[PDB]
Amino acid sequence: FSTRDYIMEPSIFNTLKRYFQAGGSPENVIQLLSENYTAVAQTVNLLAEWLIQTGVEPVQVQETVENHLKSLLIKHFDPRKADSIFTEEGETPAWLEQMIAHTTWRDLFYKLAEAHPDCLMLNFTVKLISDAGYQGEITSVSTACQQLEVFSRVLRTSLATILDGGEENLEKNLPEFAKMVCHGEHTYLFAQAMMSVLAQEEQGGSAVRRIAQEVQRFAQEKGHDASQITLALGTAASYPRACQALGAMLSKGALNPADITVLFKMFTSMDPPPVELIRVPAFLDLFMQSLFKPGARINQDHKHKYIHILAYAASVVETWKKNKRVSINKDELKSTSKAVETVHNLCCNENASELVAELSTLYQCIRFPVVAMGVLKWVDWTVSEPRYFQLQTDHTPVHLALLDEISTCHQLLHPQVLQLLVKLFETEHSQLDVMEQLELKKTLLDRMVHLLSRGYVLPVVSYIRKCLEKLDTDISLIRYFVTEVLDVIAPPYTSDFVQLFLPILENDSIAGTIKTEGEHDPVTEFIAHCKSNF
Amino acid sequence: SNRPVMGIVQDTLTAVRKFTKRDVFLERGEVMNLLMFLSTWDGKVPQPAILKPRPLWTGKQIFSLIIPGHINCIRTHSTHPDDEDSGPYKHISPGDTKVVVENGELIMGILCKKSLGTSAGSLVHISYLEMGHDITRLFYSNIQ
Amino acid sequence: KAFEKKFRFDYTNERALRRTLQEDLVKDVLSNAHIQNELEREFERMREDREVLRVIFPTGDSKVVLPCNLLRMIWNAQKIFHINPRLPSDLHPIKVVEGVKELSKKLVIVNGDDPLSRQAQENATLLFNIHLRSTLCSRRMAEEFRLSGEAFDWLLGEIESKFNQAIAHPGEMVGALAAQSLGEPATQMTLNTFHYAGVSAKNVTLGVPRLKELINISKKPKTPSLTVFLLGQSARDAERA
Amino acid sequence: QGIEQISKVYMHLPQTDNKKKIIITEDGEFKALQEWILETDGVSLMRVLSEKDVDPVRTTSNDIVEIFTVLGIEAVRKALERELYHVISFDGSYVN
Amino acid sequence: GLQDLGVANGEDLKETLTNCTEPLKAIEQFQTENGVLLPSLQSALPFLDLHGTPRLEFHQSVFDELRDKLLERVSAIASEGKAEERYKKLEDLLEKSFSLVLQPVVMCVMKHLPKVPEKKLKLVMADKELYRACAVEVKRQIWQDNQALFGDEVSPLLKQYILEKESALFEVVQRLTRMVGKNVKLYDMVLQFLRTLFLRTRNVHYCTLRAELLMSLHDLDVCHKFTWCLDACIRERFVDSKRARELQGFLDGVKKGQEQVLGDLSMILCDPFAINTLALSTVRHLQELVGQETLPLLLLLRLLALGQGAWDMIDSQVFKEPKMEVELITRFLPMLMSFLVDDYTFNPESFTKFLQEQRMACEVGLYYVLHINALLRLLPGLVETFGDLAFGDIFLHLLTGNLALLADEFALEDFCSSLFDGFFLTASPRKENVHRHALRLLIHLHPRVAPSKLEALQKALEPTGQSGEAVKELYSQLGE
Amino acid sequence: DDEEETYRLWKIRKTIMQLCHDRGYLVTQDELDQTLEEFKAQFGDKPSEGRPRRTDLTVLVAHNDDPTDQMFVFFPEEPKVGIKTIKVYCQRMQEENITRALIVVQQGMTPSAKQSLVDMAPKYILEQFLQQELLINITEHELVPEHVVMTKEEVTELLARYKLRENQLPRIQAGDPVARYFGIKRGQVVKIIRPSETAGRYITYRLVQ
Repeated sequence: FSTRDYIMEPSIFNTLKRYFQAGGSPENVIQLLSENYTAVAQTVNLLAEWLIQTGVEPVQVQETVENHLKSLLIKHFDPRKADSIFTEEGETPAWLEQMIAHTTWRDLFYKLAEAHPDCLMLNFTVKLISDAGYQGEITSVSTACQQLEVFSRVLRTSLATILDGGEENLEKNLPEFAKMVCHGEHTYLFAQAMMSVLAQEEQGGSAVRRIAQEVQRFAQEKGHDASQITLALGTAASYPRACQALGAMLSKGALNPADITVLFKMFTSMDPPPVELIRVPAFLDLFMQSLFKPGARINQDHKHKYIHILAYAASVVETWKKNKRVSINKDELKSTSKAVETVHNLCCNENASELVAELSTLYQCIRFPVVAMGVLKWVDWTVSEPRYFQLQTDHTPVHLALLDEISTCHQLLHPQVLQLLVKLFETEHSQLDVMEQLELKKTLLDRMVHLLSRGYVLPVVSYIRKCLEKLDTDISLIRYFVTEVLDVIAPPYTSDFVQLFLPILENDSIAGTIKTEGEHDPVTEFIAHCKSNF
Repeated sequence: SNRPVMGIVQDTLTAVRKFTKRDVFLERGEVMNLLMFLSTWDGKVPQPAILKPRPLWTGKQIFSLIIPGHINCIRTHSTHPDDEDSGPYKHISPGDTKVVVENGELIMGILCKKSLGTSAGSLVHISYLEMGHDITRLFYSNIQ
Repeated sequence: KAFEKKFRFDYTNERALRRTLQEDLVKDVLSNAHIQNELEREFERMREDREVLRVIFPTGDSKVVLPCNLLRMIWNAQKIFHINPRLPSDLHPIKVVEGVKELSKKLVIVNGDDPLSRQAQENATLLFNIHLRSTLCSRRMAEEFRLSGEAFDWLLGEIESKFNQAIAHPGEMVGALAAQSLGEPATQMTLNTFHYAGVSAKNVTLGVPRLKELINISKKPKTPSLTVFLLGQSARDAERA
Repeated sequence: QGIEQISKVYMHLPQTDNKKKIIITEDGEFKALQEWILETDGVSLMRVLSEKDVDPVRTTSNDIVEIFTVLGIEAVRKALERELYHVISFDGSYVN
Repeated sequence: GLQDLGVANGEDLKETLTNCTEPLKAIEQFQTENGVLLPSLQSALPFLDLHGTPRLEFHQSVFDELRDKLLERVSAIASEGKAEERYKKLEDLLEKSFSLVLQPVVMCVMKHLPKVPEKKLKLVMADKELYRACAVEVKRQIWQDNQALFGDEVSPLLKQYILEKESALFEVVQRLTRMVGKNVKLYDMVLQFLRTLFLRTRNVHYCTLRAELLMSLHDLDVCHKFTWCLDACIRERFVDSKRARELQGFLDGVKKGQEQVLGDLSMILCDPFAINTLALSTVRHLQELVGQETLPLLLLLRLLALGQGAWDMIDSQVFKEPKMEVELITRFLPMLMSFLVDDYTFNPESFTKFLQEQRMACEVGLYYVLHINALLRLLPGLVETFGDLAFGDIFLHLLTGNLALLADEFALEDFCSSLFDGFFLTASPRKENVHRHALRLLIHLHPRVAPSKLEALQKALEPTGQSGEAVKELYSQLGE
Repeated sequence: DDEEETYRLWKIRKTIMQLCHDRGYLVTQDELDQTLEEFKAQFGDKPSEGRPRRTDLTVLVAHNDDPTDQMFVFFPEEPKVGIKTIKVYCQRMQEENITRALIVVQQGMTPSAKQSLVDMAPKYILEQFLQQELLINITEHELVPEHVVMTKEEVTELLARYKLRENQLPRIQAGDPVARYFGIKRGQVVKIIRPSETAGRYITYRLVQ
């Protein structure tokens, strides 16, 4: 019986309750009923859409802005004091509507705000994410994966995405794929538990083991001490002494002759442990750190033992018939030991005429992948030392030729070779003349060209594109690299390659590239081929 | 160059460094002898840093008597590894390579040229700035 | 963004206000919008001063010579008054702002109500005033330092007295002093200071000979060198260089 | 080719921070952009600036008379300040 | 209030919800809704904001309207007043005017409302234009105030001019505001209003009109340009000769036309600052001629131009006035006599009386310049000529000269000036009486005239029936 | 080279607009800054044996206020200007009512012409310049601080406030490049604003002697 309201009809639900049973002195009730003193603000907002119709942007941008403003207002005036009670009392009409319509980021923001209160709200959000066809595509938070169902579903989706992508996907989504699994070691162990079962089967087990490799690698620098846990997952736990020794070795992160003597003793026996224990990349990396370092000379009392252990790890084979090894080979570990010993002596002698003289035999030794990447690591350590460049004939041709040989002999080492070379190129070495530094960078681009010629072409061109885009180096280097590249390429041309190489070609003083080609047009032919292709 | 010039002579510089080493320990009679010459001395012995088993003062305690008034300063020793401050322990130097004085008391840090000599913004300079040049004169005399 | 986060002294965050200032202080600040308006004015002036400093110092060097060392005096006052900055502060930002303005008027270099004299006054201490306003910004004042009001006004008095002392006295024979203080470092310097290099480096020939040929401006110097900068992509490219 | 009274010319990237150009990034920080610079042994100013691709803002000489003949007296006063400060603080000795 | 389609729908819903059931839910559903607003957000709002006010939505809409105005400006700058953008803006402004009785509509009209076919209808609808008359600079500022706002400003302009004259006896912002709505039609209307005001004031408004035109030309200006440049040069250089020669050349190279030269001459003449500058230039030229001993010659041309400018206001469609070369020698004769008297001292009366009897602005200016044995004889002749002239401008110049003489601090000259000021106050209006009282305030430095000066001021306070005389007498009594 | 010549002329014109605007003559922003291609479209891009050539782009500009004083430039075709040519220019100005003009000479101009300009300076003031010296702005240089001419009214109370005569003021030579750029005559004051590392801003006052 008030009839005093301009736009309070929206709050009519509460107004009726406050009016029919107002009683006493209904001053506050009258004030609430007449509180919407303004006009029909809902109608004004609706007519704002009509105004935008004739305005610059008559699209859903206005609706998106309004939704964002509403979400921000809700977040600001979030009832955190009674958020749990509000979410867990009804939970019927609010959570369902939010998940149906405003599930884009409202639920995710509410969960990520605190994640401590509103247990019912968090459970409803998890249920909505699970029900969504896209597995929890909204709830992507490192602290929100503390639920079995949500975490397992998200992990399954991430693993499927990584497998679908492949090697090119091995680097982009892996960090954010590991940020939650490594967030809690209970989650890490659960993932490892399911993942070992996945790897048990022959098909895809190699990929699963590789994923475990880069996952434990990430965990190592993240701060995990799960080497013993990984050994427990592995068959090495079958032998308690072997498991304890290898776990201590990994925990120390170095090489101990006393323990490696026990490892050698239990190896080269009538019943060696299944080579999977020694095939773990982490133990091999510890070997690499201890062995091929330019410094850090070993007592060499067990030199033969280290060489034989490496040869056994990298050479022997077995036939797991029903998880039983009955056919193994050991005829190549002797040559592997000889080559590794020769390279170790080369590293120890730390000297250059004799190094060049034995370079020919080192080329033969490179044919072993282990020897090749040991040379790679030792060369990396030698070159990376500051002021390593003081006397040069062709900008340290020895080491760069070793890198070229490594790349040619082993295609799978190309990513690591590129990593080392790009690190060196990025590094700026002072105490040198500007022209000398420029020529050194040109020499590095020569190895870039070699890696490209060895089929490792798309990542090389991509890195050149990235370096031109960010941290622009001298245009001379880019021009020189393009000029050299145009020489080694002849039709046919892959469409993806042409697309990757195109944008760098048609910018940044193109005509300067052609100086005296004459016989063969370097870029004109590529332009014609691109026009024909596209 | 708006710097202090009186500085500290080579010999007293080396002596003060070896004296204010972080582990210097000194006996009761020797302390009772040393405190005599402080012209500005109040006349009250300070509490030893070590009481039991034996009373053993510390050169830093002694030097806190020398430092006049109440001054606050931070300086980096010559041998200070910079990475220490970058990492932890930045307020507890393993090498006592951070010079820290508060309220006319030397808290921790080995005094060297970079905190006493003609280095700009040094302890001698700030003493002159804050207190009287007469105070600084008595300060130099007592140090020596 | 860093300057904003470090000097805005935003008042919307109630919890930060509780931690920094007392309940009465926060309630008064939130109640009075005029105080907030003055705070915004001070922030805008500080932004303008930041732009002015980015003008005056093209080099990215923050090392400058000033007649006062504000941080040392703040340190001294804090232990003088036993502030114990763990507890929330007990002073309102309005006193900080009015006190800094009053000091800016207190320190005098150029006397006279002439407009020419006025322009010269603020130009003289332009940099020192900017420095003191930046250091005593209400944000840092209330947050990182947390002095009491008595400590604040005592500090203002100390600044006033110190800047009074720093004035160059009249009648000091200063040209002779300047030239003679140039002399001693010259005596220290030696013509052998340069040990040459593998690269010619244009043979700068710094040292007493250089100072000699400069003091008596010489028509023909020994190593007249010219430094040249290129414009753009021509410089970026060595070939065009 | 070239101009007169100018012998061989060196080029290099200025390692020192002051020399290399500084750009004000949108976020507000100064970023030091290393870039090629030239040093000529035979000074002839106002003829280098006449050429193309020469920055008229950043260019400066090491002599005094030449810059005086071309840039008033305030310019030489400032340049003399710069050079004398350079020489007197090469050894790390600071003078007010 | 405003009743657009939505306003009418809301009013009908409110009227129909007063009875006939209309349960709460049905009424809320059928009243109105926000299409952009999401149902989930609407449901959540009651549980969080406790029926939060939609004023946030209104503020967002205001911000969006400001952004739309900015976008319209951007489109008019990139599309150069694109036809589609202009049509959309006009439609939006019409809708806003129809719906809300209109800050966004006014802002849009001001930002872009050129050549709007419905602009006239909108202005007619906003006939009152209490706030819109000034808010809509496109229409209200552009000819909106011409009918009545122009007259109101002219009246305020006249009041400001009167106040300035009174203050001198003891603007730019308005002109800029008037010229803000600067267009071809606006300029024509302003010129017509200025001409009408000058005609009504009989010359007073001419100086204001000339100053306004010069200011407009100087700031955002765009024969008028040449006249403005000449006036600016004359004002900058009181005794400048190159500017005078250029102005004379421009005037000579002006083709005979219907009222153009007449308006130019009227604007030049009807300017108290311009009149003072012309008098100073004539005095300087006469002094230079006397020094050179070459009396008759650009001074004659300047005097003829000044006379033509002064006499143009007599009637419209006037060409010039007679040079009076023969009379020029007679007029200059008093100057030669004064110079000879000064030279004799450092080593007439009939002519001065005849000049004073004759009405001549040049004679008044010469007398003022002179005021600013032979010299003594000339001084009485100058006084007699000034008395014969008896003009208000002559009285103002005499007051300035009396101030200069008081600064000079002459005793016998002080007594003579006191007598002259008493006579001038008696003859002239309350303004003259107040000026005489102000002069006498510092006058009578000697005790032989101080009591006499006080008695004369007391007598003139009563004799001056106007309130100015009483105020001056009271001020003099309070001072001493 | 034809392109070199057209580029040089474009830069000359650009520097000339900048000079005039700094000096205080009204000039439109379009001329103040216009593209090299824009000028090439304007003039033909072929100064050598082409429809553009010297004296074609000579411009006359009036002062911002008091349009009575106007200035324009002379562009002699010959490298070394002739005294007869300067007299012809003087006569051209005589037809004009403006006594101010500038000259740009490709090569050195005769000492007899120097003396002639000195002699006829009082009746009318004519100033000369050189290609290379005007080829690049001087005010743009960072080493150069900000310069502003002064006026009599300001100089008077300046001297009164500092209780010193004009002679005591530190001096600057008239024929200096900066004073020439500003066209400052003898007995005229110029204020200089400069960035000081130790005080932020410094003001200095100089007299053209």
